[PDB]
Amino acid sequence: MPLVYMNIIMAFAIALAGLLMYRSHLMSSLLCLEGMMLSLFIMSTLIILNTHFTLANMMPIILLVFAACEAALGLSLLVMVSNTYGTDYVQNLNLLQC
Amino acid sequence: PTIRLQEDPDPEDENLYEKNPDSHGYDKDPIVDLWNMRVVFFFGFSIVLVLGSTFVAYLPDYRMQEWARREAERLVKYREANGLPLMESNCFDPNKIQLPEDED
Amino acid sequence: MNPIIYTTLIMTVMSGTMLVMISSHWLLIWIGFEMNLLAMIPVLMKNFNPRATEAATKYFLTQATASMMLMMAIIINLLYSGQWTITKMFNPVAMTMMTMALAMKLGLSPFHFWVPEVTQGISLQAGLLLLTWQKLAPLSVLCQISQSINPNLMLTMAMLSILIGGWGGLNQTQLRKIMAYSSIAHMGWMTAVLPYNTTMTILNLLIYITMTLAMFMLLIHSSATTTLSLSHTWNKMPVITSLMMVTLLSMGGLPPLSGFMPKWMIIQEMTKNESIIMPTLMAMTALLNLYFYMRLAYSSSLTMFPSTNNMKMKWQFEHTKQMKLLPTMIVLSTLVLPMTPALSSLN
Amino acid sequence: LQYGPLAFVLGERTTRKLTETSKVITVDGNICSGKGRLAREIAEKLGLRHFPEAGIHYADSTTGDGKPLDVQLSGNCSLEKFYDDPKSNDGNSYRLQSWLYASRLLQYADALEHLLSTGQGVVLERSIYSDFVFLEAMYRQGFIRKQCVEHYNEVKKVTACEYLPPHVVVYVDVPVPEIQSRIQKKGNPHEMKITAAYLQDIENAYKKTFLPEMSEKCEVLQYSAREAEDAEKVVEDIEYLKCDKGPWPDQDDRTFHRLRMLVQNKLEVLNYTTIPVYLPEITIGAHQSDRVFQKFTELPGRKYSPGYNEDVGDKWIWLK
Amino acid sequence: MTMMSGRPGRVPLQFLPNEARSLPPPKLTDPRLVYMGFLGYCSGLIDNAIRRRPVVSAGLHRQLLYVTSFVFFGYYLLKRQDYMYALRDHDMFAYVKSHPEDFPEKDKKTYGEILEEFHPVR
Amino acid sequence: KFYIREPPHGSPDWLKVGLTLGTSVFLWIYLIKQHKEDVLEYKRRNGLE
Amino acid sequence: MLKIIIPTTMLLPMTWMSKHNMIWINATVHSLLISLISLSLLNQLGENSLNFSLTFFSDSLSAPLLVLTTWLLPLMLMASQSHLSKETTTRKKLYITMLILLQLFLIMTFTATELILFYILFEATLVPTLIIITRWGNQTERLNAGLYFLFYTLAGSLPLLVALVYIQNTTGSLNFLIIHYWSHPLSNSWSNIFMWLACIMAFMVKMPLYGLHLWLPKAHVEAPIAGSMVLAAVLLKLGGYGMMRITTILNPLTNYMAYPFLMLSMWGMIMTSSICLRQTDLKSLIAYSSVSHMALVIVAIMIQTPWSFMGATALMIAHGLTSSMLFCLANTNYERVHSRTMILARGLQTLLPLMATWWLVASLTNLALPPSINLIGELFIITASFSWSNITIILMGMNMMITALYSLYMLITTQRGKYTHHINNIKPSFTRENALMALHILPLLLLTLNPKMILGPLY
Ligand SMILES: CCCCCCCCCCCCCCCCCC(=O)OC[C@H](COP(=O)([O-])OCC(O)COP(=O)([O-])OC[C@@H](COC(=O)CCCCCCCCCCCCCCCCC)OC(=O)CCCCCCCCCCCCCCCCC)OC(=O)CCCCCCCCCCCCCCCCC
Ligand SMILES: CCCCCCCCCCCCCCCCC[C@@H](O)O[C@H](CO[C@H](O)CCCCCCCCCCCCCCC)COP(=O)(O)OCC[N+](C)(C)C
Ligand SMILES: CCCCCCCCCCCCCCCCC[C@@H](O)O[C@H](CO[C@H](O)CCCCCCCCCCCCCCC)COP(=O)(O)OCC[N+](C)(C)C
Ligand SMILES: CCCCCCCCCCCCCCCCC[C@@H](O)O[C@H](CO[C@H](O)CCCCCCCCCCCCCCC)COP(=O)(O)OCC[N+](C)(C)C
Ligand SMILES: CCCCCCCC/C=C\CCCCCCCC(=O)O[C@H](COC(=O)CCCCCCC/C=C/CCCCCCCC)COP(=O)(O)OCCN
Ligand SMILES: Nc1ncnc2c1ncn2[C@@H]1O[C@H](COP(=O)(O)OP(=O)(O)O)[C@@H](O)[C@H]1O
Repeated sequence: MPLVYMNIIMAFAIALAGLLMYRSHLMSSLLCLEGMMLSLFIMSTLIILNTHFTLANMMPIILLVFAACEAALGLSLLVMVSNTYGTDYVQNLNLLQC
Repeated sequence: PTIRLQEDPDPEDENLYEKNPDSHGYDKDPIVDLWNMRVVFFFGFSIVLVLGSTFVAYLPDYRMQEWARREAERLVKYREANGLPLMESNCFDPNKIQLPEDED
Repeated sequence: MNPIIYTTLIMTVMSGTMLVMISSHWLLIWIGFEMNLLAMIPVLMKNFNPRATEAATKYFLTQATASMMLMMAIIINLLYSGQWTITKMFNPVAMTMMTMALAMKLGLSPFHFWVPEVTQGISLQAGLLLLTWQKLAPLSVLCQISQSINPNLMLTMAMLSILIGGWGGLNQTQLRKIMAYSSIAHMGWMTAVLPYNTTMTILNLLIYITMTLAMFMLLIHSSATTTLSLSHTWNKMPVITSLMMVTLLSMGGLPPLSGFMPKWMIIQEMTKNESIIMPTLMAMTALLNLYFYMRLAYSSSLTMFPSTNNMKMKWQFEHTKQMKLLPTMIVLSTLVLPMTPALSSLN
Repeated sequence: LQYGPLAFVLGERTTRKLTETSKVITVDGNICSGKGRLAREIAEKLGLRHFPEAGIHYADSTTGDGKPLDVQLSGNCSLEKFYDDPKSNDGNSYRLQSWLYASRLLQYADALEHLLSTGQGVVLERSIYSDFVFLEAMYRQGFIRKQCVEHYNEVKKVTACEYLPPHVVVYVDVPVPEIQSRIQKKGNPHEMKITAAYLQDIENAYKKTFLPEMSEKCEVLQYSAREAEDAEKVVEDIEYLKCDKGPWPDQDDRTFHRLRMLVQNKLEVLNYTTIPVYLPEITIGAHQSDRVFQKFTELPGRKYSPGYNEDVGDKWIWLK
Repeated sequence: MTMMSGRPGRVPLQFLPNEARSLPPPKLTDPRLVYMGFLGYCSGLIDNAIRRRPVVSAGLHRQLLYVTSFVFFGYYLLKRQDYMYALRDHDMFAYVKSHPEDFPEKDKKTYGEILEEFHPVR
Repeated sequence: KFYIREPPHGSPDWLKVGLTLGTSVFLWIYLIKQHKEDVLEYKRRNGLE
Repeated sequence: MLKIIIPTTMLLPMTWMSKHNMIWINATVHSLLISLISLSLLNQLGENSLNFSLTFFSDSLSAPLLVLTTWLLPLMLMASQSHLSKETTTRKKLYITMLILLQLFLIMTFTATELILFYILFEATLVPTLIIITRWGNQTERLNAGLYFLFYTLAGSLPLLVALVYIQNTTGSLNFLIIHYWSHPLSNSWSNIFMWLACIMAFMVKMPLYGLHLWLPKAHVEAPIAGSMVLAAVLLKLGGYGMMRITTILNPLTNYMAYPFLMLSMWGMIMTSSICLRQTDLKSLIAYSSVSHMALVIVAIMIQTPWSFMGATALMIAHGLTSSMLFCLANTNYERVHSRTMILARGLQTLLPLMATWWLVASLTNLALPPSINLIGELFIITASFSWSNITIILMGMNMMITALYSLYMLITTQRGKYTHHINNIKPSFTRENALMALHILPLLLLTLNPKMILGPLY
């Protein structure tokens, strides 16, 4: 594997790590979700272009579409949470325990 | 109210002899109680206890004890006349046994 | 929410699950998971009540993270072999990533934390759907890729799920958290036998689904979500508590009830593969589930708790809407052991 | 076809039934006022269904046969003995209050169901919204404990929040001495033991709290004793109200569908009246619960569902 | 692992292949069918119990439908199960036939020639 | 009797009763016919009769 | 064998279709007739068992157990109908249903040909027993007792299942005839040691073996009368029957794996017998005498000789009858004074003369007075133990001395001395109680004339 593939995979790992390690703002985590989607898009596009798989050229576009549905979903939830607390802090989501 | 709830008082037990001086202790209803007594006594003491014991006493000898005694008498008679040993040390014949090759 | 909108969201959830179940292309399986989650989020929020918003947000974050790892595993597998068909997963790093993503989706330990919270935060109908229908797609994927699954990782997560579900259920007074921990333990039982026999996995899933449906419908019939609220039901509908007690005993796995069939069928299978310690530990650990089922049975049916005066008014009214499949579900969850050999029809 | 999601999907809506005559009207006032006759006359003039004040045996009248049941199997409380001994150590006071609130909740659900299913307006005497004035007077006179008030507030908080308050609140204002004299004139030996402080507390709750927060969501029509008998004036006063303050115009077909799905199925209406809060006045031990429930089941029409009781003349049971 | 999921010539969603017609159908008095009917009867009784109707005699048409549906489903379930076990037996016998060196026929000694250890009980 | 006339009462819903009984008898007739066909086909394939 | 099973199953619809005041009569009559039918299984062969079908078979070991099981149901119904008077009709029918289901499970358990079916029925017997204890017991401890009953048993039997499906994977079958004919020795290895433990500990907990006998003084004490009767008379013998059945596969491994259990049994005999000397609860004393008696059955099964097996069968049957009678005798006094303290009601021989005779006969059979079958079984086990090692006579002799001491003590405390002055509600004995005692004691004495009927397959 060339250095570009490892750079893309490292980008995905950094974003996943960013998602997993929460700070305070919910939106900061939605941004890491978007970054994971972007890294997947670039990785799959590079693999598809390199092997000249013509039909697969439509799959990153599809991959983009469901990226928006996931973002629009998340932002929707971020609205409701904010409407309850006046803040998007994940500390407030502690009504339910394990 | 220093009570924690509304509850019935614990009721005192009923003596069956108060209303049925010959009560048999089976039921509050005298007729049902008397028939419970009669049916228990008849089907326990007259049927299972007596007829069942009689049935078990006269069971046929499927254990073959008299048969074994007769066979033993036959072989003791036969062996004694012959002069052969009354009982044999080995149940299974040696000729049909194939021991391993050698003792070492 | 409008009834037509609710109906179409339910159909979209089911359509996503079926899309996962009929696809041969990995991208379509991923799309089915995405479509399932998209329609699943509003069903959890049907009653607003901010605890539902919290449960929906936690569920969305967990499932989106799992979806991302799933997509990454798909792409790694494609990189190491130009293959999109769902098969034995030519790359082992991709296989580990895929197993972890599916374990997060199912809620196996240690990815199990979200199940009790989301289940407690949503309604009982939403909990029924979440704990029955949502398991079909990930388990159907795991059955397909089972041959390439690493036994050490899958069995580690299975044992952890059984232990953690059993331990967590002991501390619960809320009925929905009890159901969640029961679900975690049964998921562990399902996934322990998966590398050896997928027919046993399917059989356990079906029996667990009928038992969970019966239990959730009995909890909907008597609108109880706590132990003390359920302890009032003997004084209003004794038959419901009696059927609940028998269903709880079956869920415990006691013979001759239906619950026993899967465990009996899994242990035997694991003994044909020279696995002895694992089934013994799993069977001994399931006694924790049995204990906290027995405690609920003590609370609701085997003793009578004090009631309230206003309950008298409830004596004058009947349950209006009837669940037609509840009697069949109860009978199927209890009296089905004599037809165990019919499991051969699942392969 | 019982109303439900399927009937809503195919057509039926409730906004089309409303004809500006819906007007949920409640006619409040202190004890022994003229509010009953005013309510009946208002319901007669406006063509509205009247609801006599919900009492201890209200639920009996809507189920089985309308005949009241024994006090042991229904209510388990006595208004007469509340007047005889308000501070009795058997918990009769708060038990009566909590049972009466449950009966008022059931009556409000019945009235809402009638209005939402037929479009015809309903007149009520009191409601769950004014029930508390009897609770406060009980607590201020030292008849109930603070725990009883907290339990009442808990039950009210999770129940009264699921309904639309009335359009029109009619209050009949009669001073304490006049109702005292009316009580002395009526002849009921138990009712004469109402102290003046009790009635004064009821009026204080009505005027200080009930009417002020009733008047911020809809207009309140207060009347005196003499002008309350003049029913046509009150009816035409209601005829010229400008209802733009309450949430009733802010209701859609989906909210009405949710409300109608709630107002049928009385078991869901009464769900939170029996929450597992163990106060001595209302908690009943397991033995008494079992005995009284078995006694209830032995009643002539109560062992089975309404159409399945062979001993009240039901027939063709084996084919239902 | 799936033992027969991908058996050659298998129709994806058939539930009852044509070759299964070569097997004797289960008798209508099959004890398993009678147990399915008993399950249907119990479902009907519980239906009467939950709805607060006279348990034994409330709805005979409904109880009959419960029994009939359970028996009707059980008949085809039994057919599929019997066919699947017949397939397992067919494949196992064919594989033993086609791999003789893996299942060698062993000439068996008699107990007169085998030497078993004796462990006295004392 | 009852206060509310309790619409499902002594005259049962004859359409539903008829549908239930018809479904039961239709299932039974179909099952007997199916079993007869299965026996005939099994004997035909196995050279028994 | 279905000629016993199916009539037992018909007791359920018969009970549920009976009149409110006829359930006890119908159940008693028809359970007695089922006992009469069960008596036909005593006709046993000398060489092999009665192999009814592929599923059910009867041997000279299971036939007396079946007869005792069927005979116990009428006695339980007679003993239960007094304290369940104020109960509602449906709950009375539910109690009788629990008893009928228990009998059905036990009957199939004692005759199953295959060990997995035996295991499933032997575990199914837990559900009705637990429901009986925790729903109709009188005190608050009955809940805890239930848990102790449930988890002691299961923690023992869950490994057994794992062993059984293991064995079928290596030998090919779990049919008992095939298991016996195709038997092979157990090698001396750690895997075989743990397989031996998994096959044995489940039965040891049921006996129970001294050390894991804690559940029994709780469960028997807190249970209602029919619960304790069935727990002592039949449910304890499931462990003995299962151990006797499963020992064939165990040899020659049993010779050294039996030592810890033989030591535990031969010392816990003394321990529990001495515990009976200082016991303020009469029902608890009766419960502990059962552990002391079953230690002897454990010893007899572990030493693996024909005399020991005969003795163990005889002792299991005799103990079932005697312990059931003693529990009933204590319940007669409990239903008068509503306390299980032994010294609360004294001098009862003065007030209840014939029940005192019943007490005396039960105590005499408990201390194994010759020629009762209690003594026959005890003496056979003692002779076999003497053959196993002469020093055993010291422990065995000591147990006999102690057993007579706490038996007659139990007799002297409750029957002799002077009656307590305050109690004044001691009514004369009912015919129901007297007949319940007679139907316990007469079969016991009658079994002396034909002891070969209870001596098992080794006779
Ligand atoms: C191995 C073999 C075995 C396999 C086993 C498989 C698994 C077995 C089962 C697994 C577990 C199942 C769990 C089900 C959970 C469901 C949750 C739920 O509904 O709530 C519980 C519910 C609670 O009720 P409640 O709370 O009292 O009611 C209050 C209301 O909820 C209050 O709500 P409301 O006021 O809004 O009321 C609205 C109400 C009233 O309803 C109406 O008014 C109807 C209105 C009509 C509107 C029409 C809109 C049309 C426009 C939308 C179009 C959408 C298109 C989507 C597709 C897009 C494709 C790209 O509607 C509903 O209540 C729900 C409607 C359900 C609709 C179902 C849609 C099915 C979609 C199918 C998808 C697959 C299609 C193919 C895809 C192919 C791939 C692409 O009661 C139950 O459901 C009890 C449990 C029922 C379970 C059934 C038992 C299992 C199945 C047994 C039958 C046989 C099964 C096997 C079949 C074999 C093949 C033939
Ligand atoms: C109240 C006053 C008391 C005193 C007055 C009473 C008067 C005297 C009456 C007492 C009689 C004394 C007995 C003397 C012995 C004679 C009886 C003996 O001859 O019968 C035995 C027979 O006894 C029976 O074998 C034993 C009966 C079996 C008991 C079964 C009980 C019924 C079932 C109840 C269920 C209980 C569960 C049991 C679980 C296993 C002999 O057996 P056997 O040597 O062959 O017979 C040889 C001839 N045969 C073979 C042709 C028959
Ligand atoms: C608690 C008991 C379970 C209850 C289950 C629900 C009961 C209702 C039955 C559901 C109806 C649908 C099944 C039959 C309709 C057509 C079936 C056909 O279209 O599908 C076939 C499949 O047939 C089904 O698998 C058989 C369904 C039978 C289910 C019953 C078995 C239960 C196990 C035994 C427990 C005792 C139950 C007795 C009931 C009282 C296609 O086979 P195939 O596509 O190649 O396999 C797909 C999965 N693979 C490839 C991974 C293997
Ligand atoms: C209170 C009631 C509880 C129930 C009681 C159950 C009793 C279970 C006891 C099991 C009996 C014996 C088990 C194994 C046999 C020998 C064990 C050991 O002590 O002996 C030596 C074993 O050697 C060593 O000592 C290894 C064992 C040491 C480690 C085990 C720890 C035992 C400590 C006691 C723990 C308490 C047991 C109960 C737990 C709750 C024998 O010497 P060796 O020739 O080398 O080994 C031969 C055995 N082979 C043939 C299989 C190879
Ligand atoms: C009320 C308390 C009762 C307690 C009962 C619990 C003790 C039960 C005895 C042990 C149960 C597990 C045994 C497993 C079943 C045996 C089957 C078998 O033979 O498998 C062995 C394997 O045996 C084991 O693995 C068992 C090891 C132990 C695993 C679980 C540990 C449980 C605790 C052990 C000590 C406790 C036992 C005595 C305690 C008495 C009760 C206090 C060999 O198979 P293979 O692997 O194929 O070997 C040949 C080819 N290689
Ligand atoms: N919510 C309540 N709490 C306590 N007592 C009540 C309540 N409602 C009515 N009552 C009592 O019921 C009796 C009749 O009620 P009232 O409205 O004062 O006269 P009427 O309705 O007959 O014109 C009175 O004794 C009144 O105190």
